[PDB]
Amino acid sequence: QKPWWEDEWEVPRETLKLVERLGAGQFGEVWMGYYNGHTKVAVKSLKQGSMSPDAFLAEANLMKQLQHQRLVRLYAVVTQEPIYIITEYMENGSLVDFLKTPSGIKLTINKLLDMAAQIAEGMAFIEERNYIHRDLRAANILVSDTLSCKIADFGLARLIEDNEYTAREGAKFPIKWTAPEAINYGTFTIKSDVWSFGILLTEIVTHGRIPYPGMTNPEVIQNLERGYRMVRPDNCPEELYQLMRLCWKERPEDRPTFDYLRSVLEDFFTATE
Ligand SMILES: COc1ccc(Nc2nn3c(NCC4CC4)cc(C)nc3c2C(N)=O)cc1
Repeated sequence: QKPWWEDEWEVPRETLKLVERLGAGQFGEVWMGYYNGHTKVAVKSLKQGSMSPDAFLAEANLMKQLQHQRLVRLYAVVTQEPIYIITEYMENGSLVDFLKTPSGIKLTINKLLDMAAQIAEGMAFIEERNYIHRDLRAANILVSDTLSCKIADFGLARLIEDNEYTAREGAKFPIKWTAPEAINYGTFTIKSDVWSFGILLTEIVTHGRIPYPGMTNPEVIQNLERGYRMVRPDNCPEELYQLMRLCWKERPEDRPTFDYLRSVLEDFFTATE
């Protein structure tokens, strides 16, 4: 990269004021704050010694490569300890939480379909740029004050050289959200994200409910291997459920592109008003 003294993303720590802590965890904190007095930003800070700082900053570096309306935008970095990654502030927080607030509860199927399409749109850009996300799920979609959605959390996002990223055989991923090939072989492609997109669609129509209701991970694995897919969620339009099924096709290459998912969901949207 460019060194910190020539990096257009580096800002002096003084330009930032941390105002409200939104979360804390093993590897640091997330705050709402302001850049230069007036500009609302989210600030993620690294707990010294909790993890490699090269590992922490690799998220920012990848976000320098993936700039788009539909993706949470890198705002800046402070590369001295404690290391900050500063990003586009999203006023309604994560999709999984928002769908449960009183504003979320009152959204029509029309608006949920609209949101689903905005997410596919952001994933179509990622697809086109030869990236994969690997952590696609309602928890990693953020919602703006105008009820628009953006992809977030690029900690696991990877650029593909040859269609395929292969994780280490020590690597664990969430069972309900991760395509079978990635769980079984550690192999991820944009088609693994497509599968995750299908699961994410269930979280949208159930207002944030956990996938595969009443099932353990071993039950989900066993069911999938029989050829079953997730039971029809309550109140899921059958069109949307069949779209989910496409994302969950056995062979990765039979699963649709994100551009197709996008166009299909816009049609579903324009036809529900
Ligand atoms: C009710 O408390 C809250 C909680 C969260 C928010 N919004 C936000 N939550 N959040 C994060 N938390 C984790 C979430 C799962 C991804 C991480 C980052 C990098 N930005 C944000 C915002 C953001 N960009 O604004 C707002 C109010």
